[PDB]
Amino acid sequence: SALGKLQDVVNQNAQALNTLVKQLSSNFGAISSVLNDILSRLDPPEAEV
Amino acid sequence: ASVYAWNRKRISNCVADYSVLYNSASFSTFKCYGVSPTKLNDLCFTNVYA
Repeated sequence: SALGKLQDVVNQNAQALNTLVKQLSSNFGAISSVLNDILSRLDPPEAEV
Repeated sequence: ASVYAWNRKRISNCVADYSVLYNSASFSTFKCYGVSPTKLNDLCFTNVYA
């Protein structure tokens, strides 16, 4: 527990990266969170929305 | 049948051919929701219901 200040920075960076990665599993109000699905299930005029 | 006991056909283990469905001009209203009218011959659905 002595090297705590050095480990806190690594933990904060890892949590930031994991949150940034998990933010790709959200749809933000869309029908899916994968661009491939939206592009393979919808037409370009209706998929841009 | 009328809309009181509407039939439900569960189609499975088949090869769909929507290409001959939306290119027959024997339909008046063909509106696809969630998916596009075309691009249905490139998808593999799990369960479909008629």
